[PDB]
Amino acid sequence: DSINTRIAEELSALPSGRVQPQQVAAAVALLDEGSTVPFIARYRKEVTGSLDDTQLRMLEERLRYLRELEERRGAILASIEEQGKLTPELARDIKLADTKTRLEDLYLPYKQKRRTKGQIALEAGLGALADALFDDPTLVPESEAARFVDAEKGFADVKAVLEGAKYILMERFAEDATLLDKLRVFMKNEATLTARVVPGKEQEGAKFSDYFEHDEPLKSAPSHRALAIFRGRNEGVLSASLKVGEEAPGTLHPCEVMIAERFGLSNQGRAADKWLAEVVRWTWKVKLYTHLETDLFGELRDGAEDEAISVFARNLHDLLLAAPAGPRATLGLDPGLRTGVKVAVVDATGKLLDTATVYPHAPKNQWDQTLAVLAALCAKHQVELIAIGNGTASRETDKLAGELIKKYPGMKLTKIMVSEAGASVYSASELAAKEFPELDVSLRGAVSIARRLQDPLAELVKIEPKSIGVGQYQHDVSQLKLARSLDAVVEDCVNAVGVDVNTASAALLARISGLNSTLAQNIVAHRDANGAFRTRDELKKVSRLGEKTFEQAAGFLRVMNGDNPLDASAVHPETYPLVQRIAADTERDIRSLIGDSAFLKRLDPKKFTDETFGLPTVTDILKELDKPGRDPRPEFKTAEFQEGVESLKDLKPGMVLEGVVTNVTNFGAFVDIGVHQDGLVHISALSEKFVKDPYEVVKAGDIVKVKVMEVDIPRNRVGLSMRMSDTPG
Repeated sequence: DSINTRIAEELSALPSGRVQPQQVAAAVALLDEGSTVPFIARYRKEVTGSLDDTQLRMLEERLRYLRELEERRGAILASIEEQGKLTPELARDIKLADTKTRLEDLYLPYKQKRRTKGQIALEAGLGALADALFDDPTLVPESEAARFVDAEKGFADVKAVLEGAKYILMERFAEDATLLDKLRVFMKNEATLTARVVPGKEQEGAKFSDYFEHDEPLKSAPSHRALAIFRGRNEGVLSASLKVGEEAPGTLHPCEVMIAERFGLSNQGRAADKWLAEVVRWTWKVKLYTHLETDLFGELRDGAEDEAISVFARNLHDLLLAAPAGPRATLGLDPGLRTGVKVAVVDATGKLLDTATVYPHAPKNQWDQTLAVLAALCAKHQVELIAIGNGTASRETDKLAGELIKKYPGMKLTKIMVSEAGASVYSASELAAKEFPELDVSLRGAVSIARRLQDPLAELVKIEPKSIGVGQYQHDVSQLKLARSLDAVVEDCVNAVGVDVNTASAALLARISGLNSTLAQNIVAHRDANGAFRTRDELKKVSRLGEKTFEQAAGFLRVMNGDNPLDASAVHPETYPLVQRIAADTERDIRSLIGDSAFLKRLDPKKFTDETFGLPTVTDILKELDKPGRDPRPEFKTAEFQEGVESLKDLKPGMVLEGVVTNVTNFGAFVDIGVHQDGLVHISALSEKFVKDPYEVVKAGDIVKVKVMEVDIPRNRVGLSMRMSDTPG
C-alpha cells in the first residue's frame, strides 16, 4: 500500500522508464492471484500498462523482500508491546523504517539481551551514579562514586564503581537509533576501505598480491575488488577495516564528536567532563565501531554480489538462447588430457549411438590412432557435426578435430565449439544417472556436450541452474540469491521459446509458467498413455491440470501439426474468440494466417475491444498469425560462414560477424567486414558503457565482433554496432 510506492521508485531507476505506484498495484494483485511473471508480461500488459519482464522480475524480488520486512516489522511491534514499551512515537518510527537495518536498530533496546556487565552494574544500583554524573557534569565522579562501593556486589574499589557505571552509559549510547543512523550514513560517505596482510600469511597466500596492500574510498568500490578483499580476508589472509582521516597519535575521532553532540556532552573543564569523555571514546572503540563495520561491510558484500550475480544472469541468458544447430547427427568431444578425451555420438533425435574414450594428447599420445577411431565412428553413423568442449586441452582437440575433417572430405563434417558448463555437475546428477545407468560418469558428460549443440535450451534445462558455471567466483556468491535469480532467467527463456508438449522432456515442462516437477511428469503420462495431443484443448484432460494452471501454461505450450492451427502461435486460447470475430473481411481462408503484409499488414487496431482485451492484446495477435510461434533464437551459422560473405548483398540485419577497425574518429569508428565497403559505428552504440571518445576504447588495426544493424543496397551502406544488446529493429 506503501509497498507499491517503494517499488515504484526502485523500478523507476531502470532504463525502462517511470513506473506508477498504480501499475505495481495491479501487477501485485495478479501475482497474489497466482499468476506467473512470464504470463503477465505477455497476456496482461494492459492491466499493467505494458510492463516488461525485466521490470516484473525486479518487482517480484523487491516484492518478496519488502514483505519479509513487513512480517519482521510485526514481530517487533508485538515484542515491544508485550514488554510494556510500545510508545506511539516508537510505533511511528517502526512503521516508517525503510530498511531492515533501521528496523533492527530501533529494536536494539528491546531485543533479548545476554548478561552484559551493564546489567550487573544496574542491579548493583550503579544506575543512579550513571545518571547523576551524566545529568550534572559539575559533580565529582570518583567522589560521588565512593557512595556506591560494595565489595559483595562486585564493586570493591572506587575505580570499579566508575568502570561499572561506564558500561551503563556505553550500552545506552550504543543502542540509540538516531545516532546509529547518523554514524552509518557518515561512515559510508567519508570513510575509506583499507586492506592489509597478516604477519606470516604473507608468502602463504600471495594470490592477493594486488590487495596485500590497498586503500580506497568505500562510497564507491568495484564488485570485483570488494569480492577479492573479502575473498582473501575470509580465506584467512587479509584484514579489512574502515578509516576516517587518520587516527593519529592522539586526536579526536570524527565520530566521537557526533556521539557527544547527540547527548549535548561538551568538554568545558568540569569534573565529569574528562570521565564523560572517556565513556564516549569507549562507546566508539568497544561498541559502535565493530557494529558499523559489520553493518557496512555486509552492505558492500551485499552489493558486490548483486552485480556479480547480474553478470552471471546475462551470461546464462546468452548461452540458453545460443542457436540450436540440430536435428543433425553429432559427435560430442569433451576434451581431456591425463584422463583422455571422451567421445559420444548422438543421433539426429538425441538418441545415444556410441561412446568412447581416447587418449590422443599427453601423457599417452595416440594422435593418429585417435584419428582412425573417430573416422570410423563418424562414418558408422553418418555423423555431421563435431561439438567440442571449451574446457581443458580444447586447444589441441580442435587441432585434432581439424586433422580429421581434412582427411575424409567425403564426410563433410564441421567442427563447432561449445560450453562444458554443467557437463560435470550434470554427469554426477541423478537425472543423468537414471537415463544412463550404464555409462560411466566421465562419459555422461560427453553426451551433454553433444546434445546441447543440437539444442542448447533443451539440454541445459536438465541442470540445476545455479550450477551451470558461467561466472568466475560464482561459488563464492550467496547461493539462495544466485539461485532464485538464475532460475528466473531460465523460466524467462523457455517460455520465450515455447514448448512442444508433444516431445518436451518432463524437465522442460516444469519450467513452463504454472507448472511443477509434478504436472510435468503428468503430461508425459497422457502422451505415453493416449498417444499425442491434437490441441491445447486436450491438455484439460490431464490428471491434475486445473483452470488457473491451464490459463497459465496454455499460452506457452504449443501443438504443432494440431487441428486448431492457432495452437502453434503464442496466441492464448483466451482470445480464440477475438480471433474468430474477424469473420469480417472473411479471409478465413486457412485464416488470414501467414497472410504476411498481404491484408494482414496493420489492419488498423481498435478492431476488437470488448471490455478485457484491446490492443497490445490484439496488435500483438496481428504480429503472430503473420509468423506464428517464431523462434526468438538466432539463426544457425557455422564457424566459417563469414568466409562466405563477400558482397553487400550477402547480409541481413542481425548477423554478428568479425571485423577490423580501419579508422577511429571522434564520432565513431569505421569497420571492414570484408564487403568492400566500410561500416560506420557510432560512438554511442560502440560499447555498453558510455564512451568519452573513441580514441581511448578502440583503435585502427583492432579486431572486433559487430552486429549488422541495417543494410541499404541502393546507397551501398552498412549499419553496425559493437554491442549485442540492442537489435536491428
